[PDB]
Amino acid sequence: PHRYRPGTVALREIRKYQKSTELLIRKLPFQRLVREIAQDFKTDLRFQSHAVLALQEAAEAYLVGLFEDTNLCAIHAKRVTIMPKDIQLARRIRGE
Amino acid sequence: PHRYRPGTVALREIRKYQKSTELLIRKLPFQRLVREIAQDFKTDLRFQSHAVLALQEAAEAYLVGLFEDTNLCAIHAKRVTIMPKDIQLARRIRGE
Amino acid sequence: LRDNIQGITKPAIRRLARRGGVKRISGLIYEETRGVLKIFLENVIRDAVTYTEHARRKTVTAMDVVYALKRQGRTLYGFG
Amino acid sequence: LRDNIQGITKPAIRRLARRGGVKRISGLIYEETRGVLKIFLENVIRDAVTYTEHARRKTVTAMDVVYALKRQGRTLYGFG
Amino acid sequence: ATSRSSKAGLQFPVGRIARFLKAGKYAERVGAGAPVYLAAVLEYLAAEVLELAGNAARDNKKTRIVPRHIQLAVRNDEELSKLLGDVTIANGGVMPNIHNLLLP
Amino acid sequence: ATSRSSKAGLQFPVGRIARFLKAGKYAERVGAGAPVYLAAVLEYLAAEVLELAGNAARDNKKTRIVPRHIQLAVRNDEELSKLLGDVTIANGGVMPNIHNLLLP
Amino acid sequence: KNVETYKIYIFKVLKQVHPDIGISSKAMGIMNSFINDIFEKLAQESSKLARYNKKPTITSREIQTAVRLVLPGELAKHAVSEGTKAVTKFTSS
Amino acid sequence: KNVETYKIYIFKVLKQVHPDIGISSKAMGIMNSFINDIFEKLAQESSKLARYNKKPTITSREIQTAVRLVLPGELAKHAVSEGTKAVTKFTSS
DNA sequence: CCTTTATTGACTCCATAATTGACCAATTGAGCGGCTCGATTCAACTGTCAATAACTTCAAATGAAGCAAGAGCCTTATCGTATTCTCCGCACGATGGTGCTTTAATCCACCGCAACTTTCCTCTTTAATAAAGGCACAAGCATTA
DNA sequence: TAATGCTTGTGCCTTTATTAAAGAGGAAAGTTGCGGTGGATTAAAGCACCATCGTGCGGAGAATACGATAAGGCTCTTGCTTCATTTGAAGTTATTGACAGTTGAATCGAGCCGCTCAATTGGTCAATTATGGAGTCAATAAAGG
Repeated sequence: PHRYRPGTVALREIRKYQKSTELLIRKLPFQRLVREIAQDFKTDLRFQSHAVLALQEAAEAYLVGLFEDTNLCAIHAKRVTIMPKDIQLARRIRGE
Repeated sequence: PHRYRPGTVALREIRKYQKSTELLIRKLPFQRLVREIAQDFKTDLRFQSHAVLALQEAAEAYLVGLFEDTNLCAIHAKRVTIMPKDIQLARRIRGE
Repeated sequence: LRDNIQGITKPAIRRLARRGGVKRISGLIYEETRGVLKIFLENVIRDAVTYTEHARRKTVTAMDVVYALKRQGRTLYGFG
Repeated sequence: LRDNIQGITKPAIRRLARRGGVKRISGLIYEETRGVLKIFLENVIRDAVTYTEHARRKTVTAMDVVYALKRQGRTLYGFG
Repeated sequence: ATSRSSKAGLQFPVGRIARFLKAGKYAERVGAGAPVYLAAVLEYLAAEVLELAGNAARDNKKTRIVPRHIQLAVRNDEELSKLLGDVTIANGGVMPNIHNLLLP
Repeated sequence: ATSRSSKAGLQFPVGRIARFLKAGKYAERVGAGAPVYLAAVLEYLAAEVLELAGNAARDNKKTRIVPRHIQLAVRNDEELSKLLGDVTIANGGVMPNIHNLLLP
Repeated sequence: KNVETYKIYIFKVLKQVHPDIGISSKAMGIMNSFINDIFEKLAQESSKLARYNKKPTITSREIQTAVRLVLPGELAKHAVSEGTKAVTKFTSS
Repeated sequence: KNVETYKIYIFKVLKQVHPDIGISSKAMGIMNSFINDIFEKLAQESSKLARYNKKPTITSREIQTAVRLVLPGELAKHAVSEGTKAVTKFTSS
């Protein structure tokens, strides 16, 4: 059949995803995760839907920024693949 | 005569300068630099001495933190020598 | 509600990385990202729950989340 | 008062780096550090000059510098 | 019966801004010219942001302004990005920016 | 003539803290228990910081507390460093920390 | 309960800026939040300025200095120019 | 003019903590400025909390919530415990 | 450079919901007046910032080796990637229960105002002792053998 | 391993200056009375969250071949460290002058409080048109030859 060389489809996905503004994490798993996380603070908590949506948007924006910093760190080391040490370095420099 | 191998005296200086708490930039050149920099905003400015001392302490602390981040970046790249690209990367990640 | 952090699947992390301009992704990036996201969510949800508790309420609204995000210098527009 | 940024000599930058834990230093680090320091000083001195201008004064005090530093999230103790 | 916004040549509710300043208890007393100055500054900032957003929408061949365009306008400008460095815009997305080394 | 600090079992000036709260115009009315709570919290924080600084001074074989010891105590503790992440201590120096790679 | 926003005035400013360009409701929400945030920033800065000098009144000088402290560079300069023009026009009437 | 500070109270607290350890004047300056900063942070947070719910009075609840929002973790828990103890001791006396 | 194949902007046609306009309530901005206070100006005084000058002298500048670390190139392997097949749980539409959020009225309780008394902290002054400086000495670390 | 340079920490004498200690008063804290405005309580209703249920697909999960990138190692050369010499500018001392920051009073300008009234604005309803979705074409771009 027909096969693309590695990295071409990744470049196409990079081009496509930055054009759109929709959310990337599935809504129900994130809602379940947020509910479980909040259960550690007070039991019997009800979440207004807009609160969950705001949390999802903030988390996605934070992760996108963190991945931009991770890409910068990985490029600095003459690599194209991001690694956990890049995330750790970016978070450490950011002050987290 | 007697010569030290490179890097031993540097390690001794690192050990010595992290123990003490005095200022490392000469006071008069920093005062002149601050006066020249302030001359661009409002002329005929007079500086109280404590203001200059506070500025010097803040600048030295900022530079020490920046050099710590630069050293982290340089170590991340399998190097021991800090380079201008390390400073640029650290400042970019910090948000400056 | 146990082990729901696994609900952030690999395609979601890959899409988030692609949005950030990443070309190649390693293997342990998924676990690292899940840990980082859990820490961030824990902090923000703790602040939101405190803001809710101060009002003697039982339902977390969007305003509490907005205030909690603003407390960390992450102001969000569109949910006022 | 011209070309006084050169008053930050090489030994001063080397001592600042050694205090920060740097083992070896390149050649252009001095120029890069001087530029960074000039930017930081420009920002802080601009804020301090605005603060002292508001109070209808002409002498910059330590309180103005402390407030300018605090406005950047760089709070300083010992000059209150 | 001339509104203060019309008196000062503005479109922003000078009276409402004065009431906001007084109700917020920001100070014991509030001057007569402070709300006018605040209204002028707010109107100028809104006009600048709307100008940039409308230009970004026009380059996109769209006749309406959407949060994507506002995000593009904010992140394309220097001083606005300085003012809105930590701001996250809902449904804004990101600026397309691929590193040079990643390209083939 | 019993001072409120003695009434609440504290060492900090409850009356002075109430006067500060009233003078700062943080709100039009201030409760009777708010200054007591604030004084207790401030006294606890001061006691904790002084405890850590005194321990750091004792490990240095010194009989007095100096800004170097305060900086060491702040940096060696996790929660205080989190509360004082951006704080610059005058004449505080740095916490000694050399990277493992730089060692011979 | 009635809610208070800057939607009408933002629409008027937009029609002054772009005669033939519309706007969406989400854009109104974002613009209103942005204007509110700027208002709070300037108000707290002016309150701090008044507290520092023990002046119980916040005049146009406090607002101008808060603008200079908050807004960066040419944005601050243009904002100060517009505010001074508006205050002068108000006082001359 | 008279300049009020927390020097005497900090000295009393230190003598309670370390009976045989002295302190320096610079340490007094640093501690006094630190206490002033913490007081300011807690007061502004409490004022914001009161403004959010339209309650014109600051009570112990507002201070407790400000402490929980500002101080981290076990530090916040211990501070809340001490504050509650002090408030109950004051009210029961 | 070329051909073939996969991908996406452009284009049109149809549905739609989302923005635009009118009404009418209803909340609040402009007006007018009195009044207490604050911020403006004037004036002396005093605090200290800037400027000069000389002296020392130690840290910065410069240069001559010294040498080892960054970088380029080659080789290997192993590991993220694209593609195909399978299945699974998510987003959506409907429905019903209920609790908990919000609003309205009441009663009570508690905190700001104000004068008074008293009381505890804060400059000014006096003293003294512990850390910095100096001098002498031990002692582990580095270096080439 | 080992002698030797050698820089650092140890230990004692001095001294000074930085901290320990006392009084006047004066500025502020505790008391008491008051009362009305805000907070806790109660009652209701309505709306938004929760949970069940069907479904039917598009997105997630797993296997497979693989080829491209990360990593290790060798070379080399050049950049950066270390040490000896010299000087040029910083730190300190002592002096002086004059501008600028504070403090105190008068007072005239100005913003708050109270009530009125009138008018701009906001929730609700009716509407239509740019925008979203479907389907197709042409342009764009990538991979083996």
